[PDB]
Amino acid sequence: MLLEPLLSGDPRMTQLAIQYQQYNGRTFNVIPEMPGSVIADCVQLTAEV
Amino acid sequence: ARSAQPVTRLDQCYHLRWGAQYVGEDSLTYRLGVLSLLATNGYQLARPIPKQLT
Repeated sequence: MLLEPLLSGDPRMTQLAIQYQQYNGRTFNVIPEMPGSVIADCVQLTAEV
Repeated sequence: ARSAQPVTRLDQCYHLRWGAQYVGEDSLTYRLGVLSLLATNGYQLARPIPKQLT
């Protein structure tokens, strides 16, 4: 499997984040930042060419 | 406190350095931090404080 976890939803508005909620309502969440994608950069360069 | 009488240390209050995230916005820890900040700066309670607490 690869990306089939994310094919279970709509690919238009994809985003990744996680949270856990305490008993009193204190919510702590982690939103990782997307690193550079060499494949996507090369695809964009190829489209520009 | 008196002008001539000294004490072991001027400041008795601990200061919270790490852990702000887990402390609630209106929890008791935040209010106690405010009270400690007031006590350090020279504020004093209006109500009397017993010599031995109850």
